Amino acid sequence: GRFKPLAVKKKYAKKMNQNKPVPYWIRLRTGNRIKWNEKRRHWRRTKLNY
Amino acid sequence: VSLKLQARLASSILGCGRARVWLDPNEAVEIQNANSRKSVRKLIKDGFIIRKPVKVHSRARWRKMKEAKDMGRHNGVGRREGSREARMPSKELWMRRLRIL
Amino acid sequence: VAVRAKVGSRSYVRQKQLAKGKKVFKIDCSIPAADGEDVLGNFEQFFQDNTKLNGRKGKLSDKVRLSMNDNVLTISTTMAYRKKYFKYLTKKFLKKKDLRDWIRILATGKGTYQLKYF
RNA sequence: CGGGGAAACCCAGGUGGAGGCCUGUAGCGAUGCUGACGUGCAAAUCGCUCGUAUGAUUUGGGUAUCGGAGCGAAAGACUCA
RNA sequence: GCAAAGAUCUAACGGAGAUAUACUCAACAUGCAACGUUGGAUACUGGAGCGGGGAAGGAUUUCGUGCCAACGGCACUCGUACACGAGUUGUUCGGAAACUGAGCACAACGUUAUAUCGUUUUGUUAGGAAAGUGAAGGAACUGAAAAGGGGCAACAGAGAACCUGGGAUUAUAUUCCAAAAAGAAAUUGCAUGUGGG
RNA sequence: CCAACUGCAGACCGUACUCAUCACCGCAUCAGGUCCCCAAGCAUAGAAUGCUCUGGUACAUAGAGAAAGGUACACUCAGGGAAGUCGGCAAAAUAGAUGCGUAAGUUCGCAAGAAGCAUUGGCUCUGAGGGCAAAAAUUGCCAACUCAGAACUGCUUACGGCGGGGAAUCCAACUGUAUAAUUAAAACAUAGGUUUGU
RNA sequence: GUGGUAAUGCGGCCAGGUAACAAAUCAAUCCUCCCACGGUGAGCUUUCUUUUCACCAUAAUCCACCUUGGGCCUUUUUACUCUCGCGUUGUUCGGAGCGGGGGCUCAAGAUUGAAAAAUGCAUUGUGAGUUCUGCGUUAAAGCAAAAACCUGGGGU
RNA sequence: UACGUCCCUCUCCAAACGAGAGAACAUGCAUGGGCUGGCAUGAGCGGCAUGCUUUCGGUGGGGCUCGUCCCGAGGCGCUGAACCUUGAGGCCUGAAAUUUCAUGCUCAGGGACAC
Ligand SMILES: [K+]
Ligand SMILES: [K+]
Ligand SMILES: [K+]
Ligand SMILES: [Mg+2]
Ligand SMILES: [Mg+2]
Ligand SMILES: [Mg+2]
Ligand SMILES: [Mg+2]
Ligand SMILES: [Mg+2]
Ligand SMILES: [Mg+2]
Ligand SMILES: [Mg+2]
Ligand SMILES: [Mg+2]
Ligand SMILES: [Mg+2]
Ligand SMILES: [Mg+2]
Ligand SMILES: [Mg+2]
Ligand SMILES: [Mg+2]
Ligand SMILES: [Mg+2]
Ligand SMILES: [Mg+2]
Ligand SMILES: [Mg+2]
Ligand SMILES: [Mg+2]
Ligand SMILES: [Mg+2]
Ligand SMILES: [Mg+2]
Ligand SMILES: [Mg+2]
Ligand SMILES: [Mg+2]
Ligand SMILES: [Mg+2]
Ligand SMILES: [Mg+2]
Ligand SMILES: [Mg+2]
Ligand SMILES: [Mg+2]
Ligand SMILES: [Mg+2]
Ligand SMILES: [Mg+2]
Ligand SMILES: [Mg+2]
Ligand SMILES: [Mg+2]
Ligand SMILES: [Mg+2]
Ligand SMILES: [Mg+2]
Ligand SMILES: [Mg+2]
Ligand SMILES: [Mg+2]
Ligand SMILES: [Mg+2]
Ligand SMILES: [Mg+2]
Ligand SMILES: [Mg+2]
Ligand SMILES: [Mg+2]
Ligand code: NA
Ligand code: NA
Ligand code: NA
Ligand code: NA
Ligand code: NA
Repeated sequence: GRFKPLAVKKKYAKKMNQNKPVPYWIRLRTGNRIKWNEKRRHWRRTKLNY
Repeated sequence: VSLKLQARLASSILGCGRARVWLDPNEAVEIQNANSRKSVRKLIKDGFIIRKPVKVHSRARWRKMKEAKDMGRHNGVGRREGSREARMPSKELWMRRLRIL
Repeated sequence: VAVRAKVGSRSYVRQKQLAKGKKVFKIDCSIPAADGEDVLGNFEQFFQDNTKLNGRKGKLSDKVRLSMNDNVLTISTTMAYRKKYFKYLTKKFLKKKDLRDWIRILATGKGTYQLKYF
């Protein structure tokens, strides 16, 4: 709904900002072990419940 | 070729449901070129998009039946389903008559 | 309403009449005749026959007068007629002649009509 | 308000809308089919049928009382399957 | 087995999704089945709505473009999927500043080996000295009277000055619009003049 | 002095979208559950039920297609009519409105819609029931539907929706409550009565 | 400060008031629906159809000031003399002042105009719903409070 | 190699699907017509008239206008009419008939086995 405390809104904003895939140049690096973000979140799979 | 965006914008602009918005089956490139509300307004001005009239719900049958009822038809014993007080409350008749007197 | 209606009374209907009569309705056929007609006489005959007065087709008396002056058509009556009625009669005419798909009719002003094209 | 009556009072017709009153929606329940389903739509649901529906009624939010305990119109019911 | 909630049909367009062929073979009998959009047809919801808005809950699912590996228990050219790029505008709307309620419990005091316990609105804390400033009077320094400390708890109670038009969006709007504010108001807090009796 | 102007300034946070047969909870886009506002036309007593303009939708895997045997918010059935069965379970049946009529029993309130009998269509008419104005017991204009009564004319008894009824026995006075997920009852509650402590 | 016989009109502290409150009935504001009439557009038109469908709108905030209902003033008050009168659909009311005449006041609406056509879309009358509002029975049930604000009583 | 068989196709005495009975340019199929049957008198129009029937016969309780012409359930006439009649699949193109069937579609069947 409309209401949320600004702090909850900021936590949700940070979670949105984190829900991004890995840049590919990260995969080109010398000792790289990461290929997928593995902490990706879909709003329908798992809840944050803020 | 999907004209969903243009149909949505036209429904918003014309103030009507989707069923009354008419998108010319010919002239589909010209409609697809319209990505803004301004260009959809221009399509509406050129006749490419038209608000269609509402469907007819006619009261003519009911008016004819109302004339018949006013002459006194269709209101006999076999016709009435509610109680007499439901059809004509006794309190309303009493209030009318006492106010008259 | 005040008096109960009868079916026999529906047999003959009487049309209300105004105070200062000679009310005029004009159709303007300038545009269709400007194009390529002997159809103004057709329209006048149609209005002389198929116009209803007191519920009867024809027999207008002095009350309803139809004249065709200068490529248009004037209708002058002392009865409470609606303009939409003569528009309805015109649309029936154009539905007979097959012109209705081509000739349209609009209120060019207060009391008059005009035949336009598409 | 009409009629009787010595009186006390009696006999009518209207008005008015009372009730943990009745029929019946929504709502709140859940009688029967011992129906459906019974590796289900569902770890209790579905259909028809059924109880009640101005009240000791139903419901949102807030608030108070718990594990040797709380709460209970009392079924050892319920206290996040 | 994928059977409740009645249902789709037709053409054109789009699409790799076709009218897809060894010989013979005119076409049937050798490329089936399925798509999204628009138009038309047919039907359903039937205002206690597969309508239009809110709380709780969710938190980008919204919007545009693109793309169909996986996911949408059939399918997809489609998607609440995936990728990229955007989007939420307030003196007056809701809250808070700023009310009280059922209640809560900081302080105080008491208790407890232990405060992580109790009391704390039946006008009201605490053996309990809990008030810190209107004034004056010669610019901020001094001080009367006033009994019962400080908070919190309602986004449906109390309270609260704005509302129409817009050709104004891809998506927000009683929030945006620019001097002809499309405009019309109301209301705070300070200051400036006119006038007062 | 301060009551009408006028001048400047009006800070913070929320605001997308959803609110559900796909956006919440139920491991899931689950026939379950989830508070509030606006709520149209005709039939009709109507927020019953059926159909419809506006808005919304054609989304639920589909195509072909008379095996048996199923399930059904699907029917019918000669003659008999509960002989079936533990038991009329299921189904059938009754039905609206109006007039008439209505027993035992009774706490006088009821029992009662007791039971029963009859009528309702369609058309064409007639009567009654009003408001405004200038023996006004009259003169004009006018609106909303109802109820009653006739003549004529039909029925294949024909949408939906809508009690079956009676005579008794046991128990509990009654309305309520109650084993979420096998028990709704005669159990609990209840008013009323009695006792106890103070 | 001031006018009206009056109802009432106008330019520290103390005590009241608003906030502030269950139900029904009957009238109802907007608004919704319907009907009548009249415009504008559309649809049907083999045949009929003076037809069928759609539309005809006016926000806040201000100025002026034609009804309904409540409270009240003043005046007549042999008003209730032996059937008192007034009034509701309804359970009433009156010398503790009914009714009539003339006024004061409050609450709902009207009407006039400013806004406002410069906007909007392609019209002016009736009947049914509708609780804003008006009218200030169950009870061994009698149906919150405070801030803030308002007015007076005293005093400057 | 050849006869041939099956699938595609068509019919229905068969039939859940296989299988069966059949046909293979065949009145085979399609559409008409007639028959046989079902229902019960269509739409439209009209009231002594250019209508119906073969000289006959031709409404309506009421109601409304100015004797006429209008509204009016229902009735009468044209009219045992209109419609339906083979389809999960009636008859007739081969007895006779006041009539007893007419038309048109097919234009080298295709495929696989036999091999
Ligand atoms: K969870
Ligand atoms: K079948
Ligand atoms: K059947
Ligand atoms: Mg949250
Ligand atoms: Mg009564
Ligand atoms: Mg009851
Ligand atoms: Mg069972
Ligand atoms: Mg036990
Ligand atoms: Mg299977
Ligand atoms: Mg429908
Ligand atoms: Mg809804
Ligand atoms: Mg799939
Ligand atoms: Mg995503
Ligand atoms: Mg408190
Ligand atoms: Mg608070
Ligand atoms: Mg606010
Ligand atoms: Mg929004
Ligand atoms: Mg909702
Ligand atoms: Mg209904
Ligand atoms: Mg309903
Ligand atoms: Mg679905
Ligand atoms: Mg399914
Ligand atoms: Mg039988
Ligand atoms: Mg029988
Ligand atoms: Mg037996
Ligand atoms: Mg036996
Ligand atoms: Mg039974
Ligand atoms: Mg008796
Ligand atoms: Mg009995
Ligand atoms: Mg009876
Ligand atoms: Mg009992
Ligand atoms: Mg008991
Ligand atoms: Mg007993
Ligand atoms: Mg009860
Ligand atoms: Mg009970
Ligand atoms: Mg149980
Ligand atoms: Mg008991
Ligand atoms: Mg077959
Ligand atoms: Mg022969
Ligand atoms: Na919400
Ligand atoms: Na009944
Ligand atoms: Na299936
Ligand atoms: Na983003
Ligand atoms: Na669901």
